Amino acid sequence: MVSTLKPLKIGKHTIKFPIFQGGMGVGISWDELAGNVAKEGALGVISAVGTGYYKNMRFVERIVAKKPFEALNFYSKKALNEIFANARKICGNNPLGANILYAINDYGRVLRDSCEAGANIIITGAGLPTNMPEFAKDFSDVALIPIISSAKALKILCKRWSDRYKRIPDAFIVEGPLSGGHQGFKYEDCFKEEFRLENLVPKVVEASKEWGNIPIIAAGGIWDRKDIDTMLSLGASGVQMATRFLGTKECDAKVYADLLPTLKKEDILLIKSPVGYPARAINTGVIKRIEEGNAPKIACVSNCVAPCNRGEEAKKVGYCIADGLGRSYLGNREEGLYFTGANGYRVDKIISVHELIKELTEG
Ligand SMILES: Cc1cc2nc3c(=O)[nH]c(=O)nc-3n(C[C@H](O)[C@H](O)[C@H](O)COP(=O)(O)O)c2cc1C
Ligand SMILES: Cc1cccc(NS(=O)(=O)c2nnc(NC(=O)c3cccc(OC(F)(F)F)c3)s2)c1
Ligand code: SF4
Repeated sequence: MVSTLKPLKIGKHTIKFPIFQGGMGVGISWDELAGNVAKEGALGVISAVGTGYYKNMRFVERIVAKKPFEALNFYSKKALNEIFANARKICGNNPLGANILYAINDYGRVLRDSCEAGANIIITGAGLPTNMPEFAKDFSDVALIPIISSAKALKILCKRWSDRYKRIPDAFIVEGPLSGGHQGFKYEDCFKEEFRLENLVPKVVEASKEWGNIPIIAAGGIWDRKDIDTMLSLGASGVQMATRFLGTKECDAKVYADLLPTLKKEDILLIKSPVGYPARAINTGVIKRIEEGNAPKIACVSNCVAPCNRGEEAKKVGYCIADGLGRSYLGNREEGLYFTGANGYRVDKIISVHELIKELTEG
């Protein structure tokens, strides 16, 4: 209950602790996880990706081969609405974010859906989101947060936003190469010292000074309060963490509770992705099936991401990311796709969100 961490302002919103639970798709950070995180005083973040899978396609208009048909159903507005409402049954009006990647042609629709669902913050990476305010202008109080990989991206985004909208971002998350999910770095660059988070944060904070010290949130490989304190000492205003929350009871993808306590370091690796960025995965499920010659068939139903071009890149890399992540949410160990941060092997227990926040914030 006693902490020396200080509340963090993001636009017009305040969070008690300077910690974001990072968004995780598909079906990983929905209502149970994000609601309980926000209940604790950190930023809970609802993933807006693949919401058509929620409660086994509760809210889709059309299904093909047990998949949400095309992007209107893969990014399901009614599912998103119910996820936000169920989160707020837990956390009330405590701030909540919505995470949506940029590499989708329906980006604006899903951003406005997130706002209309009640999001207080929009977080967007996997691209250079130079036009978030275009889609958010009917919702003036929703704070807007790009995820970036470099100080150069901060400068470019601030200039484009300032010139076009007379607005700059409310915060930036800088994500490093030890993160879960996709990496904002080429595979080779993921192992270079120059791209370590401890080296990125000073440069991004220095770049931020020119635009009035927009708060910088450090993400990727942050495990405990020692790492939080390091990142704050380097000029970050807060941290975003996901792998620790991936190992909590309240995670909405229940498979992880059984998978992480077994997970060995040598079974974490970077793979190719139809999104076009390296993804950090667990060497299990669909990955193993591909190597056996038992790969699930690929035929684009959900049309989840623009770089894939309706199956072109999925066929080249060997797997559909929408199908695999949906299968994981629905419980499929044999054919699911599973992501993790580099630190995933350090999960031994599955603990509650409350005990995790206590660990991270006490003192
Ligand atoms: C399983 C998993 C799924 C993720 N999915 C997303 C996602 O859909 N969108 C996003 O912006 N980041 C995603 N991430 C990145 C996290 O939000 C976060 O920035 C990163 O994992 C933080 O590093 P840490 O896991 O070491 O704390 C994902 C991470 C994990 C582990
Ligand atoms: C600028 C830049 C570039 C690359 C990475 C970062 N860093 S980042 O924005 O924090 C991210 N890290 N991992 C991410 N993963 C996803 O977006 C993702 C995960 C699952 C499903 C999904 O949707 C589907 F199925 F593909 F349609 C999308 S995004 C920042
Ligand atoms: S085939 Fe490509 S675009 Fe279609 S759902 Fe799969 S990964 Fe997404």
